[PDB]
Amino acid sequence: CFHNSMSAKAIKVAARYGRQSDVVEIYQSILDEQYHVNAFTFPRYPIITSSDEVQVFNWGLIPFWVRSEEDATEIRKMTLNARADTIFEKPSFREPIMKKRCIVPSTGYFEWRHEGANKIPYYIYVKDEPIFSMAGIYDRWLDKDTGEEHETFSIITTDTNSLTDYIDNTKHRMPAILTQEEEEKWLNPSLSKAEIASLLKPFDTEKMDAYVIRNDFLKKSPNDPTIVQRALE
Repeated sequence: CFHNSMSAKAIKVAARYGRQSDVVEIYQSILDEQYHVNAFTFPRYPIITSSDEVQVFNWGLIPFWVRSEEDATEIRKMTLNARADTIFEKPSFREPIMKKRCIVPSTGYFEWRHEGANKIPYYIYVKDEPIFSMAGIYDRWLDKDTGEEHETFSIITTDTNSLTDYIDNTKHRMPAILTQEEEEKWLNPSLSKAEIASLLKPFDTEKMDAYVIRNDFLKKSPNDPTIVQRALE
């Protein structure tokens, strides 16, 4: 949800979706092997769109209608995720889900289970799917006062399943994961409201897995492979 993982090379992400790597290759130094992608830094990230070229957008959706950059700063913090159940209604997301859907690639993500004052970190991934796809939306915003054009995205969330419900026992949210067979369909401009909604559901718990990692992962450089090392036993 707010802590993602992208342990693969950028060009490998392009290959995984059968798309061109020209753009992602340019920014490989900042995109390659990011074992921990912190949403709160509003980072650049590989994004799959209907385009033949993998795109690079910033995490934290800034709606096209925002009038001031000062406001864009605050709104950005509230749009790192987008709830599936009201996505067709909210002003920040109602136009992008119909016109600007995208895939947010991932190699897994982090969540903490609470119990007492203890925060236990988990690494959650999809079985036998090195790189899986999370449903997302993006938007473009022109800063009136800066002239700067921004392209940003949000990850869509859904209700939990057996596994994610035990791990995320305080918010009960999990990203909307798309199966491989729904990837290109999700990106079809012809999808109707019902069809889009139908693709946003909790993933099959049996296809996922997770394990407890180390609390100190948060203190490591984003490209440190040991970020996913299991708890020191």
